[PDB]
Amino acid sequence: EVLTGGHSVSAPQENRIYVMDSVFMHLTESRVHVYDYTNGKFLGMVPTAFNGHVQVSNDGKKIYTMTTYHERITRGKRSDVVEVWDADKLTFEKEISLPPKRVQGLNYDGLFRQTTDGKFIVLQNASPATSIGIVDVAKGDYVEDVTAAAGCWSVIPQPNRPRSFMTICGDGGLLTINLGEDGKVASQSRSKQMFSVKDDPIFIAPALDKDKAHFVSYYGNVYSADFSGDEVKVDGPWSLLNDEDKAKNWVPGGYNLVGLHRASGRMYVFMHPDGKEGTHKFPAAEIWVMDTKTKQRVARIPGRDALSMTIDQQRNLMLTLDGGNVNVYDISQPEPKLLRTIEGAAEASLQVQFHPVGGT
Amino acid sequence: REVLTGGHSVSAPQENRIYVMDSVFMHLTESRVHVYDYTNGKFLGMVPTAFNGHVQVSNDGKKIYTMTTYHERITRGKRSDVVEVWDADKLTFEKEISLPPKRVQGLNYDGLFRQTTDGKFIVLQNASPATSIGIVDVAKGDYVEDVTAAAGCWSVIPQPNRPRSFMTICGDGGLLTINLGEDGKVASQSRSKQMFSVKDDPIFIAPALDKDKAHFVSYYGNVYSADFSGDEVKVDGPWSLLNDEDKAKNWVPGGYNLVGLHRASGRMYVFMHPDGKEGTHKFPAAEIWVMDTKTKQRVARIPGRDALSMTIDQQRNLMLTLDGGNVNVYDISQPEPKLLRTIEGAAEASLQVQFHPVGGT
Amino acid sequence: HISLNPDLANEDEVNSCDYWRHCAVDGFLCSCCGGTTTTCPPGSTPSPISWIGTCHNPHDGKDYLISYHDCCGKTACGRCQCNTQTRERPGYEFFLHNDVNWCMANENSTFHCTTSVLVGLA
Amino acid sequence: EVNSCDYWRHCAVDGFLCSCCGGTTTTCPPGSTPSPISWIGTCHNPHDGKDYLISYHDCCGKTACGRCQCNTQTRERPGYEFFLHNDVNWCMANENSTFHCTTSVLVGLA
Ligand SMILES: *C(=O)Cc1ccccc1
Ligand SMILES: *C(=O)Cc1ccccc1
Repeated sequence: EVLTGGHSVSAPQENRIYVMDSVFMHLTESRVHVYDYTNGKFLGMVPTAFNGHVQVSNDGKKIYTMTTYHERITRGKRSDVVEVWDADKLTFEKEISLPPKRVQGLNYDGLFRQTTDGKFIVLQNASPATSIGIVDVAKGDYVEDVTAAAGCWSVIPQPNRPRSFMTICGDGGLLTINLGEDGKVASQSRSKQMFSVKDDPIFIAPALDKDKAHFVSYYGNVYSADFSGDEVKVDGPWSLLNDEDKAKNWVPGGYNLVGLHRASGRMYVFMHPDGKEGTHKFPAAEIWVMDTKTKQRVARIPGRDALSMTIDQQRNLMLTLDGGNVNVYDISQPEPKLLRTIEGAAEASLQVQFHPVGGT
Repeated sequence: REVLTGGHSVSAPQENRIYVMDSVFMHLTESRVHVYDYTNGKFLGMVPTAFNGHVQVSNDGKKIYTMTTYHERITRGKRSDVVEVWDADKLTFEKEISLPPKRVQGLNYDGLFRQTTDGKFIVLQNASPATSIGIVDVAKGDYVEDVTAAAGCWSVIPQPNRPRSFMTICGDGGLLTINLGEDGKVASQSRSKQMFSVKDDPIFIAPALDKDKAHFVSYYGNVYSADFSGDEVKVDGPWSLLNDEDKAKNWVPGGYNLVGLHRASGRMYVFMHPDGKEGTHKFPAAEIWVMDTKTKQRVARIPGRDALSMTIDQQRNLMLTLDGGNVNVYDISQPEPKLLRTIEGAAEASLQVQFHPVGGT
Repeated sequence: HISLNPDLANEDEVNSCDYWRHCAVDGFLCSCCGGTTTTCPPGSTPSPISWIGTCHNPHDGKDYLISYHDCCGKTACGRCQCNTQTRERPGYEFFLHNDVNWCMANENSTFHCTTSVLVGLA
Repeated sequence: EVNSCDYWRHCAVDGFLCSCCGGTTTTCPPGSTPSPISWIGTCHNPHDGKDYLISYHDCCGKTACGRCQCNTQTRERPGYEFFLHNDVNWCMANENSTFHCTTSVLVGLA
């Protein structure tokens, strides 16, 4: 026999999920674990150094990572980068230099995203002053720094426009940025106030539809942003809670804690009882399934102490993640059905993502 | 009210300190040294050591020496193998000494990263995979040159009775002695007669080291010795660790840094387990046996606490043992060791613990 | 007032995630890492910036501003990990937020441990 | 059965089985690089009762796989018999020496 390299991942792209393992206990050796969700098989991994972030290109061909190096790890010159990796060979292809202020923090989706057309990577900076950075994928270059987003946080792409995204700002409204084909800001707009920052703060994680986004609050309310037009229209609150729910102090909790099934308008939310100040990152006692049209709950199921989730629209799936284990659910009907659990997919992960199949 | 400050020294005095080399094999690029107070189990600090670090303390007790490998982008880019000099009390980085890109990458046996008795040279194992011994001039902050004469040999056993001499174990079953000049180059060398049969009775590399001799145990429970009191090294052995009852239950040694010598008494300490056969030479200790190397009899046996590695402090009459994660402290001032405490969770994956040197001149 | 002076208190109390001033810690307590509540372990560097929490002191009944400075430039301490979230808010209220690395502006941003510096009455 | 440390071919593995890491007994996981050098074990085949030479080439240049860790030592010897020895990183001569996982390549009859 002869040992060979150069091999591709053994399962088709449509089977693949990406578990971002922060390895917080040894955060300089964070990595992405690649799994087959259909059978739980480990397929490969991508090393991501100190506190890596990850996403897959919208066309499915590449994996993008974002990380920080230093010449001698704990001393020497800092290099913040985006890396482009081949999705099938899981090999490094190119490094894109960033200014030394890419966000270092837990793996919320909105810290490292891309435009709908896949031509620009859109990432959060903190120095600790905040701005949004734009990377031109074709050119392999950092091309724009959106300082207009100072005092805002996270990136919510608009799926109905090629190069537009929103961010949540300290005034309780949303700033929308429309990039030109060169990756520079072509226009921008600010919504009216959506939520009271002091009285009803929202979780940053969107339940994202094609032309609107919903957000849940620390106290179990829902706010919506409609971007069917150039100007974003905001509304809410409506409450996730009925009177019985309120009596037991049910509130949302988690990190990447919501999801939307676009075909039905069902929104999924991690919830727990006995809510009070300080419980907003508690593991799910339950997943609630909300009809966003009628603004009423339709189902509730055990939460399996999950903290983060993600949705695949075309196969009608939801993954949930408790830090170490990934649960696979069929959401083709209003009540989710648990298909399997992948044990030990990570040591410290708060983010899982499907390989894209929808193209650009 | 309050203000956060840095720049502080380690809270406990040097004589209280031990160094647990945590390989963190599950995340081997973030290996580190954990510094503990052995008198109370308090965590005192740490030194980061990147990929598969090795560690030792300077003989004079002032500095910590580490050895490690970096690459420009960790898993790609240019390789830099280095020795680093750290201040022992502030646990801060002071100096990087460049090595050729072939320092040994491997588990933390003492003999892979040592120093001459006079403290003037660091002496380390290279493998490219061709083996040589590397010499670092501490005063100059420089790599001297490969000791190529040690090709086909392994590990460094310093001679405590000479300022800049050491031995290594060779594939012929003998020992090569290297005597350095004041500049760190080889001044002279000599090769002993065969000490052990490589095929029939292989020895563990871990020495039980005295001032002018060293003992080694074998896979099958035999003991070999090398006397370097004289001009050249005189070898002898085997004698057996085992009596008939021992032999009947197939007791053999097992572990990594698995032996120690209490020099004042001549007592040798060794991890042992029953039901020995091919493949059990790294099994955790069922017991520790205490051997009188003059009478060649066992004088004590105690529970092993699944230990794999040990170290001895001659100055305080202590033995530490280590099972991979937990450190046991023993008083060895009498033939039977007495267990003082266990430090739980000192490491995730450590095969080497060391005292901060006290005295030793 | 021992409740305001952790160095005088029981080490086991101060090294607990339930200690009153640790009410918005996401990290390893520096007091379990060879430092104290207000000093970095040897060879780790204070962060000039921090998230801030408001914590209630049950001993004297008053509320205090706490600044959660990190110690930086050494790899993860790994001891006494806490994830407490009293009054913590998301990144659009950035200096109340603890899911970011407050070592982010240090000469070396590697996160070692986090502590709780008493600033004053809230 | 190939993912178990007790599988006969893994008789001197000190590392992570590549077959648990997105590879196989004889192929590296995607994006990890074979080592040109290795330690060798002699392992007993429980079917035909003969001993075989197994070459433990590593896969290198990615961080630790972390799955199916084994530490078996049949006929393993110390560093003075260097190519029988498994307490060293057999990725040591690769372009990137970071250890990912260990393969178990059948060479032939011992
Ligand atoms: C606080 O600074 C600890 C931390 C580090 C990195 C990410 C999140 C939190
Ligand atoms: C085999 O190469 C695994 C290994 C790596 C590093 C040190 C020891 C063993």
